[PDB]
Amino acid sequence: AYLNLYKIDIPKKIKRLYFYNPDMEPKLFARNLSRVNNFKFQDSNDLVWIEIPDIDFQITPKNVFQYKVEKEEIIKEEEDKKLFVKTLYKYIKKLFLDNDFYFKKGNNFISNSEVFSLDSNENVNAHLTYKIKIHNISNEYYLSILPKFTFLSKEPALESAIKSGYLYNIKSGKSFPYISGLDGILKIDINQIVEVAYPENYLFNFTTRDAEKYGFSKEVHEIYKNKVFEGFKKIPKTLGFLNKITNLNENYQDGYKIFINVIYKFKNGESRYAKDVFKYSFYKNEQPLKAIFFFSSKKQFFEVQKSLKELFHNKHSVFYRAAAELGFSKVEFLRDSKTKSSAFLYNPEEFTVKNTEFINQIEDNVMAIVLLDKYIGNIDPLVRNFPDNLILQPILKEKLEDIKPFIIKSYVYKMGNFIPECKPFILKKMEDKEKNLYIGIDLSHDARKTNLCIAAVDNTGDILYIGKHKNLELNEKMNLDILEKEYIKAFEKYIEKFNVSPENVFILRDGRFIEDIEIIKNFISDTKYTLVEVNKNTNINSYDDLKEWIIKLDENTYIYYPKTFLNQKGVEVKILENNTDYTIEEIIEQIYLLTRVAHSTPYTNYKLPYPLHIANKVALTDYEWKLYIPY
RNA sequence: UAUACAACCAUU
Repeated sequence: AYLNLYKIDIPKKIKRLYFYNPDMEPKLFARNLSRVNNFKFQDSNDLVWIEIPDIDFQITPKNVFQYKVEKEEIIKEEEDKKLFVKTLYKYIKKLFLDNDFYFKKGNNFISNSEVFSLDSNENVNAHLTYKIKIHNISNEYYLSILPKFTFLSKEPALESAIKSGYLYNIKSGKSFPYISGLDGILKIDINQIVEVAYPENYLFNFTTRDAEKYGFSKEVHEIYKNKVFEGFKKIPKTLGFLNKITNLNENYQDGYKIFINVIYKFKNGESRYAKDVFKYSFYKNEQPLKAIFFFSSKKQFFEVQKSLKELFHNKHSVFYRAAAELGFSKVEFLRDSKTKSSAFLYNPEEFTVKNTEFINQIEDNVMAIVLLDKYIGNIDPLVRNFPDNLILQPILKEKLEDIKPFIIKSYVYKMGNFIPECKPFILKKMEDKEKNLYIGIDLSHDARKTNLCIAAVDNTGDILYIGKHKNLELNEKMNLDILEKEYIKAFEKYIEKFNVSPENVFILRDGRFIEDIEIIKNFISDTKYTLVEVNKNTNINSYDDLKEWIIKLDENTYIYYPKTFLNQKGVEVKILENNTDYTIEEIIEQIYLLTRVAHSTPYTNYKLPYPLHIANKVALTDYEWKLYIPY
């Protein structure tokens, strides 16, 4: 099996050269040197310097040697790994820019010779693109080269017949929302609006959704299907200038890829297909399904009354068969003795509900089937204002109008998922993993603020605890205090549920641990644990099919490619630390199984381990996540 | 929003 990894063959050392110019301020001297070399120079109070790989590097202009200073320094990769990686990244960027590639944020390099206008839309250019990342595998350095495509307007924004919602800047590589382009003045979003001085440096960037929106997604899909493999194969010639640091003809090639078999245990059978839950019923149910209805108006009710009758007045409809198949003891639509109805109104303008005696006295698990007239752009008010004793279960009016069985089946599955006394399934390989506490960590720093969210689950997918903190002051010491506090809370929840400490604690991190790792290491404890870095955005891929495969890079680094009906995307898993009695291989398998310990619906599966999936989702919104995460 | 899907993500 091929991987898009390429071995870097250069001296593992960085050279720092110095220059001095008396006629010019050091910052300006460094800026001009950076511009002409496509490589950033740094400045001091008097000296300007550059850190380069220990390779032949001809600086521009030629006569710059007249400013060269005697001072030189050599830093081994041993003494400073990050400096070597930073320097190599900047060196790769320079080579691409020197060959007239455009740079785009994320180390995406847009080719300007491998460009063709789309047959479907004359005003759109399809630029062959390569995204480049640096990997440290088995004490050696590698370079992942992912062929992809960038669709840009052929003409600058003001001179482009077609338009989009995002502008790509040719110089900076950053993208900004497109506010307006009228009367020769182009305005971008920075929430600051700014008129631009060179609007010619801005092109329209077309995403997968715009291509659908502007009617050329068919050609966009075709290009991606059997014209990206040519991108993998065009690497040696198109990227030949990279011969300086690697041999593009020596590809990365028995038992370093294992297929993980996930079997679901239902009540009356087992399967590899989550959708067989309707064949063999919830692993645990015997619970009543209780529900009431909320409509945005009397009119909306009458618009869907026929479907409402077909679904809920026929006690043998697909809705009732789904609930029976999933193992619900009964289906009950509660009715207010006053109004004698199970149907109520909500204000679609304010997303509010009038509190009543009947609604207020509702106890236990009761689903609120809330009919939405259309997809709501800001659903936070609906969640925020809804009565907290009801389980909010919104559904689009149009999907009740047409009644596709798999949708109604999925809807009933979600309801079961949101009843804590239910368990749709347990994983066959997770049945003996109750002793472990699986924790996901989403922590970002942006301003001078910090955003934190943690989520803990057990071997069955039950959510033990979720903690979230908004707008913390960016300070390593303060942030790690709160981290410890939330971690202790999740720990106590496990004990609270299992009356014993977890024997092992899995800490899965969204990205890499950049905090004081030793501080974390100590307070994580007398409990055995493992520290795991998860990268949902890994650049390592292949033209081969790796879906549902786990690939070993080195002793502590794996990549799994979860099942998906979209493009093949990888998830990197790195065991930073481990003092559990599990081997790395066993830990990696448990992390992969965590992607299946719960389902939103049986027809799709999660890509990230469930605790991390929760942590990302809860951190993303103030209230919307309550629609997806049963907590 | 039954799922899913959302722009990028070491110069001015």
